[PDB]
Amino acid sequence: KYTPFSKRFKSIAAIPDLTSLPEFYGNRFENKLKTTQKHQIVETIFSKVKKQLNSSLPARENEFASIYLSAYSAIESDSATTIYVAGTPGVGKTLTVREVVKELLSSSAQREIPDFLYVEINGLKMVKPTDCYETLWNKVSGERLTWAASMESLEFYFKRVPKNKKKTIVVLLDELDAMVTKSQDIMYNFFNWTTYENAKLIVIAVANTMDLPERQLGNKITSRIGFTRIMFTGYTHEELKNIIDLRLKGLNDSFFYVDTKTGNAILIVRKVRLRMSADAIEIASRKVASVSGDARRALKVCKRAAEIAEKHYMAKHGYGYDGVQTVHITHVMKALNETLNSHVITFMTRLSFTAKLFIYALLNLMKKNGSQEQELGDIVDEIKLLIEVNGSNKFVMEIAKTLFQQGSDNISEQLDFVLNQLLDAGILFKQTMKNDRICCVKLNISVEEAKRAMNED
Amino acid sequence: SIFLRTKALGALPARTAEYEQVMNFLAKAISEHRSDSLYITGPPGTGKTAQLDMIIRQKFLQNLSWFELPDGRLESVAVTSINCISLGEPSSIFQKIFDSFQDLNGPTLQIKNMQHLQKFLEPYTTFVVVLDEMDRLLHAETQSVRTILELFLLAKLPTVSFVLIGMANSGLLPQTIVFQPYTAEQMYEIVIQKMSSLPTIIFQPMAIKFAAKKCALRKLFDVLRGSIEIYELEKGLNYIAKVFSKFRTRIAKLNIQQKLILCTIIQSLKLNSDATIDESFDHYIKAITKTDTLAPLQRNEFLEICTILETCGLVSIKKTKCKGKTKRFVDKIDVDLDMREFYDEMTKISILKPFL
Ligand SMILES: Nc1ncnc2c1ncn2[C@@H]1O[C@H](COP(=O)(O)OP(=O)(O)OP(=O)(O)O)[C@@H](O)[C@H]1O
Ligand SMILES: [Mg+2]
Ligand SMILES: [Mg+2]
Repeated sequence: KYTPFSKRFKSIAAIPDLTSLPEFYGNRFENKLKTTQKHQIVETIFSKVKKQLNSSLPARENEFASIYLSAYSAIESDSATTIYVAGTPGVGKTLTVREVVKELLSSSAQREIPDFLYVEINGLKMVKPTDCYETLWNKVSGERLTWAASMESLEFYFKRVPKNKKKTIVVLLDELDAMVTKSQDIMYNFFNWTTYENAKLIVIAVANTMDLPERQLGNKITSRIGFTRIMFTGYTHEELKNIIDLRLKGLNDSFFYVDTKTGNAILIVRKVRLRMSADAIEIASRKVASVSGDARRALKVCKRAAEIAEKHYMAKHGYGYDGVQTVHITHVMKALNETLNSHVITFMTRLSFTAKLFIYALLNLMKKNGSQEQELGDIVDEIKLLIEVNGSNKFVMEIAKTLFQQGSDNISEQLDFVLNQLLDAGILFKQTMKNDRICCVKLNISVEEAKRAMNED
Repeated sequence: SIFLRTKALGALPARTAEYEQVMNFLAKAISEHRSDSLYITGPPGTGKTAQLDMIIRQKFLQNLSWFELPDGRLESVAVTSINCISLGEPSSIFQKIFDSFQDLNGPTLQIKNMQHLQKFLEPYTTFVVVLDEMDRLLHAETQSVRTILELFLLAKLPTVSFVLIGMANSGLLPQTIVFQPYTAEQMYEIVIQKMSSLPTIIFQPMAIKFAAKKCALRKLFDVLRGSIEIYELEKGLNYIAKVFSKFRTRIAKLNIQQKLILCTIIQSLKLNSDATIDESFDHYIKAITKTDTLAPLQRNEFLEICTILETCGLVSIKKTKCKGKTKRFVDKIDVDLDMREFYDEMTKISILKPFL
C-alpha cells in the first residue's frame, strides 16, 4: 500500500503493544522439487568425502568473542550499536555472525536475555538498491509497502515508539558495498537509526574493505558507524589444517565396506580403509593461504583431488552410477595445476597456418616501429611481403596458389575467418571502425607468451 | 549491572555559548510575529541535532504546544521535525510540511510550490520547522539552487508567520552560526554530565582526559564504549590507550614472495611513471633473472599477489586510459604508501638489495 506507519494510528500513546500482536516480527516452494526414485544411488568410498568437504569455529576465537560481546551488552541493556566486519572475501565473515545470532537465540529461551528478531538483508541478493526497505518492513511489521512508504515507516517506528512496546531487531547488512548509491541516502539512513535512543536496533555491517567508508562514503556516514572496526584476518597455514580435519574427522583413518559387485560403500564385501596423507594437506593449505587465504578454496582443493582419484578408481574397476584407498600428493598437485596453468600458450600452437601467420605478422610489425598499434592495412602488406621473399623457389609457391586462389584458375588473386576468431578468444583486439585498412589492431595478451607459440611450430 | 547502563549512554553541556544564540532567534520571531530564516553550520559531531531536539523536548491542528516568553505571555507555537534526506524528491518538501501541521480530520490539500503554501499560512500561530541537513536539497547553478532559494523567500516576507531553522553540514541573508568543535576540556564535561545519573562511576579521571584530546562527539562515544567491551571480555589508565591502538604493520603481515613483487611495482612507477599490469609483469621478470634467485611466475598468477596488496591497503588498481597513439581503456596500477617506511622494512632482512 501507500499509507505509512505514521498514519496507521491516531497518536503516539494510542499505539498498542506490538509484542502481543499476531502479525509483528513474523507472527510453500519445497514440494514441487521432489520426485520418486526408481533406482539406487551407488555411493563409492570417495562420495562421503566430497559431501563433507562442501560449504553446507576452531580458527576464529577472538573474532567470535568480539561480535558476541558487542551484542550481549546492547540486547540485554536495551540499546543500539553498530558492528563493522571487514576482511578478505572468504574468511568466514557471514558464518561468524550467523554463529553469534544462533548462540544468542539459545540464551533467549533460558529467560536470560530478552527476545529479539533476526533479519537477514543481502545487498547483492536484491534487484533494486531501494528494495531493502520493503524486506525489513515485511519482517518487522508484516505489511507490504513500496520503497517510499517503507522508508518513512521505519523512521517513525525507530523514534516515536517507546521501548516498553518495542523489541530488539538484529539486522545483518550483508554485502555493504552493494547498497552504495550516488545520493548516499540508503547508507546514511541505515546507520543513523542506531544513534537514536528509542531504537533498540542492532546493525551488523559486513563489507570487504576496511577503508570502505573512507573512500566511498563521506564524513557524515563514517562518524555514525564507529571508530572500532573488526578486521577479519585471512587464514594462514596452521589454521586451515584443522578446518579440513574437522570435516573429515569420522571419515579419515576409518574402515569401509565397499562392495565388489556394484561399488557401494558403508561407513562403519571388502574392508577398504580410507586414509589421506598428512603431507597432501600441508602442501594444499599453504598454497591457498599464499594466494588469498579463501576458506572455500581450501575445501575445493581437497574436493577436486578426491574427484580425480575417484575417476581413476571407477574406470579401473568398471563400477557405474546406477586394498587400501590412499590419496597421494599427486591428486592434490594435479588439482592445483589445472587452475594455475595458462591455456593461451597451447591455444595458438594448435591453430591453422592462416591463424599462425596473422600472429607472426603482428609481432614482426612491433619490432620495426614500436608503437603497439598496427593498422589492418599494414598486416596485409606484411603478409604478402613474406610470401614474395622466395617466390622463384618451387617450395614456397605451393602455398601461394591456396592462400590466394585455393587451387583454382578461375578464382582471381585475393587480397575474415581468422580475424574474427581471435577477437572472441580474448587474444586480439579491434577498434570500432568502418574502414578495413586504417583500423588499428592491439594485442590483449602478453607479448612474451605470444612469441613462444610461434617458435614451437 | 553497572557495565550495561554505561555502554548505553534543557541546556546541553559544553554548549552554553550557542544555546543562548539559538533561543535569541526565537525571542524576536514569536513575540513580534516576524518571519526569518536561520542557518546553522559546523562539522559532524558538534551536537547540532542533539541541541535542537533538546529544546523542543523541554520548553516546547496537530502538534500544538506553548512557549514561555521572557516577559511572560502565551502563544500557540507549532514545532515539527522534517528531515531532508528522509524524502523521495527535493521538490516535494512543501507537501510534508502540510501533513505535519494540518489535522487529519480536515481536508487534505495538495501543495505544488510557493503559491500553494503561502496562502495557507496567511490566516494563521508560529510554525516552527527543523530542516535537518539542508545541503542535500540541491539538484546534483541556476536550477541547483531552487529549493533553498524558494524556502528562504517563504520565510522572509511579512503578513505571515513562518520561521526556518536549518542545520547544514560543513540584505535578506540568514544568521550564520558556526558550531565550534569540542576540545579536550569540552568533551570531558559532557562525559560527567551524561553519566551523572549513574550511582557508581567505574571510569578514572585520568583516562577520560586522554580520550577527549585524542578525539578532538560521536568519535568519543565509540572510544569509551570500546573500552567497556574489551575489559569485560578478558575478565584504569591503560584502558583508554587500548581503544586507540586496537582500531610497517601491513608489510610484516606479508610473505617474502609477495614482498619481491611489491618491490618491483614501485620500481616500475619510478622509471616509467604511468604503468599498467602488463608492463609491470615484464619489469618484474627481467629484474629477477639477473639475480637468478627464486622461480618466476606466470602472468595468470601475477594478479593473485597484487590482490593481497589491494585488500590490505598498499596498492590501488584503477581503470583509466592511455596517453600515446593507442589511447584505449587499460587497467593501471598505482600505490598509496610512504617511501620512508618502504625503504626501512625490507632492509632489515639483509637478503635483498638490487630489488629496492
Ligand atoms: N572454521 C571454519 N571451518 C570450516 N569452514 C569454514 C570455517 N569458517 C568459514 N568456513 C566456510 O567459509 C564459507 C564462507 O563463509 P562466509 O559466508 O562467511 O563468507 P565470507 O567470508 O563473507 O566471504 P565470501 O562468501 O564472499 O567468499 C562457508 O561456506 C563456510 O563453510
Ligand atoms: Mg558472505
Ligand atoms: Mg546530527
